[PDB]
Amino acid sequence: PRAPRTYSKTYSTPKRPYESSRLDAELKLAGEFGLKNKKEIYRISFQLSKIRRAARDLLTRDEKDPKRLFEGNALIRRLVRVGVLSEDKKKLDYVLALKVEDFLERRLQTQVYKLGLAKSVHHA
Amino acid sequence: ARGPKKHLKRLAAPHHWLLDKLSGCYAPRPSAGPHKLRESLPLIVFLRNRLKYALNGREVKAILMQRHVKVDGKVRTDTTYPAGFMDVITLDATNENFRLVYDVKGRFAVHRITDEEASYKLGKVKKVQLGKKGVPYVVTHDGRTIRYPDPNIKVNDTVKIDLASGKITDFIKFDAGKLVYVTGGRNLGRIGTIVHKERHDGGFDLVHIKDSLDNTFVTRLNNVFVIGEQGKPYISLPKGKGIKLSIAEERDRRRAQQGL
Amino acid sequence: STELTVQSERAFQKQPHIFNNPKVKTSKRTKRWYKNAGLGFKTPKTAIEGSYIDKKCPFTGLVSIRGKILTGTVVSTKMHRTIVIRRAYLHYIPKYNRYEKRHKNVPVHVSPAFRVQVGDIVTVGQCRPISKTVRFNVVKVSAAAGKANKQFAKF
Amino acid sequence: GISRDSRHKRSATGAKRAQFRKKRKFELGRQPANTKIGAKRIHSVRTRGGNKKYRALRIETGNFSWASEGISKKTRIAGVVYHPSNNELVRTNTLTKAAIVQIDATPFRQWFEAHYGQTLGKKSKNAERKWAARAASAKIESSVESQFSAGRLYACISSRPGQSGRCDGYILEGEELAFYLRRLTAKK
RNA sequence: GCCCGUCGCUAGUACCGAUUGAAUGGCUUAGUGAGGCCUCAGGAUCUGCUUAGAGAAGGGGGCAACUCCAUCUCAGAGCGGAGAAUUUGGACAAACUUGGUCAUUUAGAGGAACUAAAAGUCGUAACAAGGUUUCCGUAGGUGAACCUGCGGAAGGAUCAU
RNA sequence: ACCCACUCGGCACCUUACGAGAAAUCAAAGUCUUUGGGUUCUGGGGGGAGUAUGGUCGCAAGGCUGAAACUUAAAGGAAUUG
RNA sequence: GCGGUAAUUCCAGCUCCAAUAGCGUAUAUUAAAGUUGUUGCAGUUAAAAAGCUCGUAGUUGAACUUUGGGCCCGGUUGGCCGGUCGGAUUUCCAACGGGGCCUUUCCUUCUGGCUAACCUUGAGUCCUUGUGGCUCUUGGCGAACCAGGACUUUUACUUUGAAAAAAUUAGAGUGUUCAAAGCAGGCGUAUUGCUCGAAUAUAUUAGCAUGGAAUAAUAGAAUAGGACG
RNA sequence: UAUCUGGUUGAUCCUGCCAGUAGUCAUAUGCUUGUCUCAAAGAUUAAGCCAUGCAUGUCUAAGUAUAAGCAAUUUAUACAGUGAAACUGCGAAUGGCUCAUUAAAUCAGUUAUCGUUUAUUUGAUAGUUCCUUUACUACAUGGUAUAACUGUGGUAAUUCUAGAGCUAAUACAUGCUUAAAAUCUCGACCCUUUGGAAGAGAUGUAUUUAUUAGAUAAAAAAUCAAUGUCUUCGGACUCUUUGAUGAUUCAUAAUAACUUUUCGAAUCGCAUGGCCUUGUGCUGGCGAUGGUUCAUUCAAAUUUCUGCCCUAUCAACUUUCGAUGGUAGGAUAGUGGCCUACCAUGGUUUCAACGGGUAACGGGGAAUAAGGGUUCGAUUCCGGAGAGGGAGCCUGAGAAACGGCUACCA
RNA sequence: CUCUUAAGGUAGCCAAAUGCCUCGUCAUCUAAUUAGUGACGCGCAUGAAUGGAUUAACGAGAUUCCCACUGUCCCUAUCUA
Ligand SMILES: [Mg+2]
Ligand SMILES: [Mg+2]
Ligand SMILES: [Mg+2]
Ligand SMILES: [Mg+2]
Ligand SMILES: [Mg+2]
Ligand SMILES: [Mg+2]
Ligand SMILES: [Mg+2]
Ligand SMILES: [Mg+2]
Ligand SMILES: [Mg+2]
Ligand SMILES: [Mg+2]
Ligand SMILES: [Mg+2]
Ligand SMILES: [Mg+2]
Ligand SMILES: [Mg+2]
Ligand SMILES: [Mg+2]
Ligand SMILES: [Mg+2]
Ligand SMILES: [Mg+2]
Ligand SMILES: [Mg+2]
Ligand SMILES: [Mg+2]
Ligand SMILES: [Mg+2]
Ligand SMILES: [Mg+2]
Ligand SMILES: [Mg+2]
Ligand SMILES: [Mg+2]
Ligand SMILES: [Mg+2]
Ligand SMILES: [Mg+2]
Ligand SMILES: [Mg+2]
Ligand SMILES: [Mg+2]
Ligand SMILES: [Mg+2]
Ligand SMILES: [Mg+2]
Ligand SMILES: [Mg+2]
Ligand SMILES: [Mg+2]
Ligand SMILES: [Mg+2]
Ligand SMILES: [Mg+2]
Ligand SMILES: [Mg+2]
Ligand SMILES: [Mg+2]
Ligand SMILES: [Mg+2]
Ligand SMILES: [Mg+2]
Ligand SMILES: [Mg+2]
Ligand SMILES: [Mg+2]
Ligand SMILES: [Mg+2]
Ligand SMILES: [Mg+2]
Ligand SMILES: [Mg+2]
Ligand SMILES: [Mg+2]
Ligand SMILES: [Mg+2]
Ligand SMILES: [Mg+2]
Ligand SMILES: [Mg+2]
Ligand SMILES: [Mg+2]
Ligand SMILES: [Mg+2]
Ligand SMILES: [Mg+2]
Ligand SMILES: [Mg+2]
Ligand SMILES: [Mg+2]
Ligand SMILES: [Mg+2]
Ligand SMILES: [Mg+2]
Ligand SMILES: [Mg+2]
Ligand SMILES: [Mg+2]
Ligand SMILES: [Mg+2]
Ligand SMILES: [Mg+2]
Ligand SMILES: [Mg+2]
Ligand SMILES: [Mg+2]
Ligand SMILES: [Mg+2]
Ligand SMILES: [Mg+2]
Ligand SMILES: [Mg+2]
Repeated sequence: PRAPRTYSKTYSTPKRPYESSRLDAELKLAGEFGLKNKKEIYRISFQLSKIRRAARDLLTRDEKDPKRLFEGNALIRRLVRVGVLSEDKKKLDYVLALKVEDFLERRLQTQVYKLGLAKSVHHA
Repeated sequence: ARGPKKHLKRLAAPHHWLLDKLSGCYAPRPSAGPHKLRESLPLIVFLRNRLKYALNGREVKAILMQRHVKVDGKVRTDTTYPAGFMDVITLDATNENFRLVYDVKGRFAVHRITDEEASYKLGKVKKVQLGKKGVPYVVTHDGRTIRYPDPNIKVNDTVKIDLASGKITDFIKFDAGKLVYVTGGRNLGRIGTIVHKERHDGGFDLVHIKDSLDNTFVTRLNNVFVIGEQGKPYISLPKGKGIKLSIAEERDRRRAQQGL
Repeated sequence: STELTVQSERAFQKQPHIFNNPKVKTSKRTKRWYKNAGLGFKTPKTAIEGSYIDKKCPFTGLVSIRGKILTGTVVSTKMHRTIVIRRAYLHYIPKYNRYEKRHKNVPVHVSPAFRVQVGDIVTVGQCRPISKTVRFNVVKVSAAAGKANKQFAKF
Repeated sequence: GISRDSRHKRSATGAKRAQFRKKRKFELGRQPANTKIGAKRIHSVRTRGGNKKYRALRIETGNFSWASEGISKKTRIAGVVYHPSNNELVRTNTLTKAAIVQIDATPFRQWFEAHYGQTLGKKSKNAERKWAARAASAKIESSVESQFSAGRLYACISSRPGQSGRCDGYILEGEELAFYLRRLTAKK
């Protein structure tokens, strides 16, 4: 008799488990941005896939629809506020086109390295 | 279930109390009272969650037993006394007067009123009959039964009451074009000057509304509370005057205030 | 039903509390009582004219009509002062996005004010529990005879 | 004990219905008063909500009202002579509602002969005015007057004695008295 | 080359089956029937109201006559209440005995399938016109595949006088 | 009676393939991922097995309705080369 | 499918891969499965059309009954302009919708209450050479619904809306140090308060309320026992 | 977030299943295990069985204190502080747990009570109680009979209790009371008319029965039986009052009676003051517990419409010993075949009744991500059911209660 | 394969009222069964109108078990004519 403490999972897992091309491109990200898991890449692709999903569902509506405008601008403005979405391409047909490295780019892992201060993604 | 239930669980409490999910297991169960369970606000919720005048519920019991808080004139020592629409919450200390009146989103508001306005209340007559000894009476939405009222006073009218003596001072009838507070439904807390009433003999008269922004909506006649004239209420309305801006409108307002 | 000699029971039939003083020589011979059911349902003249004594009548009796008003076609008139109607309706199966014919039979009291026969569409109104199964009362007939007068002999 | 539920009792389809929920107190029944005549004895029963019901058993006098005459008297109850529900109530002289009983008729005689001054069957100053301002309204009835000789009048029970502890009713008159008369003699 | 059946060994599963076989669960006849409740009775004792006496008190107010309200104390008598054990008749009705029914299981001599199964023994049924073209239905017969009668099909070994 | 032209409705055959099919082939087996005219019936890997059991029909023989446990990685179709 | 003496499958050493505070296995279920097929299967020969025909229940079922033309009112986007110190409305223009009219045209219906709109007009006119414009009472709009009487062929579908618990889901705001969460919090004179919140959506069958009148049913006037007054 | 791959062949294209693959608010188990936050957890099988401890008790200025209890200060020689025991009052019908039964049941949405009970909270609500109505009824307040306690006891044994002796109330059981006025019945008389009268009783609320009022669809008249107000004595009666609902025999009121007569304060706490004819007269402040009726609130019980998994190797089912309906009654808080009596022959079904199964509590929901679906929900909220199995019942507003009783079975 | 016949016992059926061995073996019924029944069958010596197998109904027919019932018994007693 307590309100159930809600939870959720932050990662997804690829279906084909041994796709060698996919494994290659994953290590590159882990090696570039200094990750330790494939889950650290799985998480971002999971977050990115839901973001696209809202965008997909919104585009099928009619332009300047109440829900589409309200929730669409929020999604655009949020991605902008953290620095993942470019200032010019700011109308959600590009958030559909967003890729993984854009999210990886904003981690305190990378800004700490990009702005000197570590001279190495792993020193970061 | 062999008997009346005497415990209210959280997540089962009415949502318009705005009680957090965790931090406990139960909500205050409103006592038997003038207002229904699911449309009241117990004194503990008001003195602790609304006003922040107490941290624990144990302090609410300490404040109340000292006659500090008074309801509609009388003292009301009950911890979970069910207080509801149109009531008056007075503090002798703090010199503060409140009246329970709804938000625009469907919640009771912290509405501060004058010292003298807090001396009278409104009440919707829910039924009028001929009582024993030939004495006709009216009964208001908060249990009050007033004997010997005006004959023209019919059901669904509203009534201004003395709160100091029990009697009625003035009434308002239920005609087209009268200020209405919507109490119930997803239009709870709107205020819109009656347009038209759908009759429907057998059940659930509809009542069309039109606020001061040329917007229209309908609610069941039971959820309509007449509160005066076009632009001329009979109680001080809360800020925003129940106009229900859109989500896009409210986002603009809250973000139109952006400079420190 | 009730057909011919209303006084056909062990107990004397009478309307409750509708007193007729014998000392006062009257011409109507029985002070009779009736009410208007409501909702614009005409209280038929046969209920006012006739001299039946049904206490479950919605026009002369001590029941009230409130709640659901339903219609349906008459499918059995074999019970005394009560019938059974078949209300039909199509029920929607979403998975197939189509419908199926379903039906329910409703047992309903019928005042001898009305003269019903199988086939007639009838309007019924919900009242208190009348019997073990009857929860509706016949209140208006929408058919007449289902083209019975147009089924005569040779021309 | 007795249960008034419909949870037993095959459905309209005739189907057998399984037992769900042991018997409750609020669906209860109780036993009949089977109230007989004479030597008053009433027992109060404590009913739901604390309200009492007064179960009569052996009542002897009730309050019976002459309908067309505008009065009521408390008379002895002679016996039961006709019951539409069950003949055994008559054989046992059992008092229930809608029973046809016989009553004292002497309190109804005393009132009439004083009110009209006409002495059913076969001097003061104001009393002469009263009796004269009256009848022309005392042509009571053929088959209601011809019961006073025997000293007993037919009256129907309108109270529920097992519930209230009263055995009240009204003298039989007119069409209704004709009905039970026809029954009373054709089977005698 | 492929390949069919009887027959023989090992293991497994399911079946039929004397035992009028066994077990669990749900209903239920008939008989027996606890207890509480209702009800007819009952009176261990324990008092009410009413009727009168004997011995005293208190006064509506008198010179003798006159006279009310409360309360205490014993011979004795008229018309109601409480209420124990007990007890009549009831409805409700657990449960016991003996049966029936439904559902779910279930042992068994022995009987007879199938599989594992590939192979072993006897044959050559089938696939080439498979050496008697094959197959279907039906009927009878034979260690075994199978044979034969009658009527079909070509999925034939013939789209053709 | 025969000949010629037409037109309905027959049993078929010839050539094409726009089209269809795994193919053999098919004016339906076509007008289906550009997937909807109406409607009936059956099938869902191979054995086990049309067996067991119950029901029902029958004089019989048998008919109709008709499982499972277990076993198994194939069985099968059309075509191609040998 | 490997193993019967050089084993890319076993037992190990070495090295290597995958996921990683986690990883295997068993059982179930979902996806893959258009191998249950409404969307969406297959049935000549691969598994599958009853030997044949009748036939009730069931499902299904030809076409046709106010179309076409005319006028008016006012809405929401989008243009060419910006009047103004990002956003604004007129006139010009399209474009797509809604309401109401007259064309032989029930709108259920009479009896008053009411009138919002003009066939009105009573004067003229702020003012661009005037039908651009509305305040404005004395003959003359019904439907815009009150309430009282008198009655009504039946339905399916679709529209909108009321009635509607919270947690859950989708989703807004908010930097729990992040995040899962939470419903907080954010500002100051941080020495005697200021203040934003605690949204929105789905809620689908049925029932209720309302707009629609295509599609698909139903009922009507044939022994006239018809229809209006 | 719309993907397939391995395995039939000498090769080939199919059909087709097997295998792989990923997820699981999905259980287990193996190996391994450092930090933060978060936190399910004897459901599955056995609603099988249970040692022991605990989980229901509760006091205000304000019902009852002679503890032979403590405390003494402090106005207190009836009491007065604090307070064991005990009485009284209230609560124990909530909560918590489990998912056994249960398939038109439960349950969900949607209805109904003009078909009922409702402690409580809140708001209203009570001048009537007596008696043939001057030698009068306790109202300055009527009755005992009990616990605790004191003492005498029984039993191996318990939240066992017996005999004897005391004493309380907001326990129990009784029983007074208050204005005015009107309307009704009787009627002593007097006098004859057109008649009208001194004063005797009745009349709180509740209960039971009967009668009646509670109009309204728009307007007028003659007459009968009664009998109302005002006479300018042929006569007129002019103004005459009406509540709610779609709807009632509704609310409410009136009449004649009825009742082992419901209620109408014999209660408590703080203050103690006005006002004279000085009676310790007569008055009087605040709020506590109560109390009948109505309302309100917390509820409850029934209840309309529609919607459940598999099953025909279940096709007819239902009335034995109610199945479907009618009349009357009984019983219930109330509707109703709920039960009884009488009468009738009905009620359901291929649009699947009835029966069987469920390793079935229903729902909010959960898992799986093109869509359409598939599968699951014992379990944090809602509803229901239960307390070893049945049945019965006491108390009470509320229980067919089980941390209540009684009986049978285990 | 071999001897040999007119032919060399087929379908059935069985320790059967037919089996010596025999109180056959297995199961069942019982505390215990030369009994009963169901099975098995190289059956001394079953077997087809010398008719074989099956069989509802019927039987003062032979046999076995069960229920009810009982002085048959334990274990005897008593009365009448
Ligand atoms: Mg509370
Ligand atoms: Mg009948
Ligand atoms: Mg046996
Ligand atoms: Mg009885
Ligand atoms: Mg087999
Ligand atoms: Mg084989
Ligand atoms: Mg060969
Ligand atoms: Mg061969
Ligand atoms: Mg051959
Ligand atoms: Mg070709
Ligand atoms: Mg070696
Ligand atoms: Mg080697
Ligand atoms: Mg090696
Ligand atoms: Mg994994
Ligand atoms: Mg579709
Ligand atoms: Mg397929
Ligand atoms: Mg073939
Ligand atoms: Mg085939
Ligand atoms: Mg064919
Ligand atoms: Mg057929
Ligand atoms: Mg058509
Ligand atoms: Mg909707
Ligand atoms: Mg292979
Ligand atoms: Mg190969
Ligand atoms: Mg080769
Ligand atoms: Mg698989
Ligand atoms: Mg659990
Ligand atoms: Mg368990
Ligand atoms: Mg087990
Ligand atoms: Mg205690
Ligand atoms: Mg003391
Ligand atoms: Mg509970
Ligand atoms: Mg006593
Ligand atoms: Mg009225
Ligand atoms: Mg004083
Ligand atoms: Mg059939
Ligand atoms: Mg009946
Ligand atoms: Mg019958
Ligand atoms: Mg079916
Ligand atoms: Mg279960
Ligand atoms: Mg389920
Ligand atoms: Mg599937
Ligand atoms: Mg559940
Ligand atoms: Mg379970
Ligand atoms: Mg219970
Ligand atoms: Mg247990
Ligand atoms: Mg119990
Ligand atoms: Mg317990
Ligand atoms: Mg309990
Ligand atoms: Mg032979
Ligand atoms: Mg043989
Ligand atoms: Mg033998
Ligand atoms: Mg023998
Ligand atoms: Mg023997
Ligand atoms: Mg033997
Ligand atoms: Mg034998
Ligand atoms: Mg031998
Ligand atoms: Mg022989
Ligand atoms: Mg025999
Ligand atoms: Mg014979
Ligand atoms: Mg024998």
